[PDB]
Amino acid sequence: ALVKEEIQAKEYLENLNKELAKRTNVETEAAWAYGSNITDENEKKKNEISAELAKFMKEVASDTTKFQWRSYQSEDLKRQFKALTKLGYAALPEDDYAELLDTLSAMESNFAKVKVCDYKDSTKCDLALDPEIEEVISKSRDHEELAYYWREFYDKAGTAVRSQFERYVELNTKAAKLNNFTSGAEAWLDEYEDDTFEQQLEDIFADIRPLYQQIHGYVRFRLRKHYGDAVVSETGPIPMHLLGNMWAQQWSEIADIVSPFPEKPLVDVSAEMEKQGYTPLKMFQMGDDFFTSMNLTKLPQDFWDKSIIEKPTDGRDLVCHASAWDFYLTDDVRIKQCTRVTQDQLFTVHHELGHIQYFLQYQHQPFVYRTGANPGFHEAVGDVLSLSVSTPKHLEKIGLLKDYVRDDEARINQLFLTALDKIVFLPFAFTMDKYRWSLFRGEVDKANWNCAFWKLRDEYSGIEPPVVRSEKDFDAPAKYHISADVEYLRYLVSFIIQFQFYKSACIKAGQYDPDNVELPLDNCDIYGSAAAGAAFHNMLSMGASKPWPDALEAFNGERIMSGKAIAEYFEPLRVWLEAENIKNNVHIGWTTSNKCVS
Ligand SMILES: *[C@@H]1O[C@H](CO)[C@@H](O[C@@H]2O[C@H](CO)[C@@H](O[C@@H]3O[C@H](CO[C@H]4O[C@H](CO)[C@@H](O)[C@H](O)[C@@H]4O)[C@@H](O)[C@H](O[C@H]4O[C@H](CO[C@@H]5O[C@H](CO)[C@@H](O)[C@H](O)[C@@H]5O)[C@@H](O)[C@H](O)[C@@H]4O)[C@@H]3O)[C@H](O)[C@H]2NC(C)=O)[C@H](O)[C@H]1NC(C)=O
Ligand SMILES: CCC[C@H](N[C@@H](C)C(=O)N1[C@H](C(=O)O)C[C@@H]2CCCC[C@@H]21)C(=O)O
Ligand SMILES: *[C@@H]1O[C@H](CO)[C@@H](O)[C@H](O)[C@H]1NC(C)=O
Ligand SMILES: *[C@@H]1O[C@H](CO)[C@@H](O)[C@H](O)[C@H]1NC(C)=O
Ligand SMILES: [Zn+2]
Repeated sequence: ALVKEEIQAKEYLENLNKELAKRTNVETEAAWAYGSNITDENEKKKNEISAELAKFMKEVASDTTKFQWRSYQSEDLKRQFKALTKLGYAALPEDDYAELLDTLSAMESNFAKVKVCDYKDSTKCDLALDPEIEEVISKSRDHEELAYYWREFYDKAGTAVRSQFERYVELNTKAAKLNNFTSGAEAWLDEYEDDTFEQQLEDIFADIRPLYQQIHGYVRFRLRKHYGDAVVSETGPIPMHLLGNMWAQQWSEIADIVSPFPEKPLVDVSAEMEKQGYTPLKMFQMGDDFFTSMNLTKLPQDFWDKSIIEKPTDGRDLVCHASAWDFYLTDDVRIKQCTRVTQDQLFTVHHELGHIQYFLQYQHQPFVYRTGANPGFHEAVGDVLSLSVSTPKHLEKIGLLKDYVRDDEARINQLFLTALDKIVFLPFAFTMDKYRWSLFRGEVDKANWNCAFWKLRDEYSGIEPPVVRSEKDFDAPAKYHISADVEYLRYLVSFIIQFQFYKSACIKAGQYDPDNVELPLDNCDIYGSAAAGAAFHNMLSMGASKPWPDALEAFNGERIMSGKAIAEYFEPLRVWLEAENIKNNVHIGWTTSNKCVS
């Protein structure tokens, strides 16, 4: 009978969760060792442990059918059982799973091992993306030099893994169907527990899209004045190599040439960080200080002992792309970041520490609940702090911003600088998964895979490659997350909901009042606010124990994902920019790109 069985089921889950945490610890350790030190030996070890865990998960999923779990009274027990039925890749036959793991490490290691030759020195060929190539992309205003590094990187990080990517799509699809999802798109979207999630994002994106078009138009106008009309046309997509980022996902590196008021201050604290002798250690300690100032959890000793916060100086290959790691015990959490002393890196440190805080907040939960309310929640945490860290208010407090006068023009500069990151990112992030969804769903023929990528980049972001590409190239895997099989929609969700969290935290902190000119949202600093921290504790401690609207409700009483807050933040910019584009007769929109030959 069911009453007795539900009691047995509760005991079953309690033991299984603890077992899963312990088994996952071992897989995570091997994954950490490989990421910190890429070798054929470590790859083999990582993949063999994963195969072992997958086999165990199959048995778990099989064992769930022995319990009448759908018949139970407890919503909590039913939720835990449902989590256990979701095998993902582990649903694949033994041999297929092994092949997928081999395909995945082939792609990630290719990306991590990319090296190009110096533009000026063809004998020096040890330039890696992080930091050598990214430094040129962020700093050079030599458009031909930029185009050279763009092509070299995309050819090596992208085109080189086409065959592996193709097999990955096939096996990803096979896995999704074994879990009875239509494709990997539906498998990813399942994490958001909402059958209208795509439509919701289309609706929010459509509301913010006109502001992006205005920013795009103004930036193109300003780039024409810098590079001339031979490099940048008035009516075409912007050549992406001029935007200060390898993937044109963030344009903040070219703020010095596109800022609304060039004679007024533009916040760039990298030089002052170097002048004050900042180190990666100091940056992480400052991050820790921010969290604890909000009455949140201090970084444990394991973090400091085990984390890698600087790029190793030996000859070894590693994944430098920053990440945060949960080892599923108590207080064993780590970051691996090839940290540099820059303003954007200070934000990246806080982003990564946001993941760590989430790990610590929910580590008391049963294993299946030791993850974000949804993937976007996990990405949002650290960005909420970075928003306040980025304010002139905060940067003055820590002595990184000196002799700053916050007049109307300086405010517009700062709002624009923020938008070059936050608004610009939105169409980018959407296209990363729109692309992969379309491949997963079988909506694009293999003969059209490359130009399908560039078509989306054109349609949504109005950017294009610096040189003509074709189906002989394969450019998508040149973005880390595409080579590394990391879902990207989490970041689109994050960039929307982080403003919901930020607005609410600022109101709680007494730092934002819409009717008070002295408390604007764009200058809110939540440092030292226990009240804002209390909201975070209430939400983060839940992990995935409840559907995400319940986690949002615990933060601020709301249950709906909304673009209201991000629009509210940027409203003063929207008003000024619409007027400025009209003042300057700025062309808005773009013709279809000629840069991908079918
Ligand atoms: C993805 O979707 C798949 C369907 O498209 C699904 O695959 C199905 O899973 C079913 C298991 O839930 C499975 O059903 C069993 O079928 C057995 C016979 O199947 C044969 O013939 C089929 C064609 O006629 C072939 O396709 C098969 O290959 C087989 O040759 C039955 O013998 C079996 O039965 C037993 O189990 C049920 C248990 O059900 C419950 O039992 C409790 C008792 O505790 C009851 O209280 C409760 O009410 C309920 O009845 C018993 O009722 C029964 O007495 C037997 O013990 C069972 O029906 C099905 O075969 C399979 N394939 C297909 C094509 O249907 C995947 O599972 C889905 N994947 C995921 C991850 O969800
Ligand atoms: C395995 C990928 C980890 C990922 N790594 C970071 C560096 C990352 O990829 N990104 C995303 C990116 O770099 O594409 C944007 C996101 C916005 C804040 C700064 C860095 C964040 C993460 O921590 O979410
Ligand atoms: C990297 O891994 C190799 C074996 O794969 C090991 O011998 C070596 O100690 C590791 N290097 C470092 C710097 O940890
Ligand atoms: C700090 O957090 C604890 C719970 O973690 C809470 O009880 C306490 O009230 C908080 N401190 C302040 C000053 O609010
Ligand atoms: Zn993240």
